[PDB]
Amino acid sequence: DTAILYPFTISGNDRNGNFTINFKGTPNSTNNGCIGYSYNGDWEKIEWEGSCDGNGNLVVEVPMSKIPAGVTSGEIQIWWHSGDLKMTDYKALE
Ligand SMILES: OC[C@H]1O[C@@H](O[C@H]2[C@H](O)[C@@H](O)[C@H](O[C@H]3[C@H](O)[C@@H](O)[C@H](O)O[C@@H]3CO)O[C@@H]2CO)[C@H](O)[C@@H](O)[C@@H]1O
Repeated sequence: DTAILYPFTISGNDRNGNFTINFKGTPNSTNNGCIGYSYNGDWEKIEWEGSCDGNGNLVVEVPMSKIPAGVTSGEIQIWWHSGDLKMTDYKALE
């Protein structure tokens, strides 16, 4: 079914560590999606995928260095979720 989009905001200048996204979902599910943002007038996507563990938790990490400096916002997208999946929270962490 339908893609789920979550607007995010980050530092435009701090590129230390990892964009860290926590999802809660059906235990043992498969899921995938992206982080999407505009840079230089163009839409760019960094894909993620992962399975929820036995507790229904999924942590996705994307290194910050993959996102150009000067980008401060975009969308976390869920594309495929075998069961249920929600994004509970995100931040840049080291
Ligand atoms: O095929 C993968 C999935 O694609 C989903 O569509 C998303 C596109 O992949 C994504 O590029 C597009 O991005 C938008 C963004 O949401 C918007 O704010 C910006 O203004 O423009 C971008 C488009 O250039 O978002 C869509 C989600 O709406 C499908 O919905 C999904 O079924 C499919 O698996």
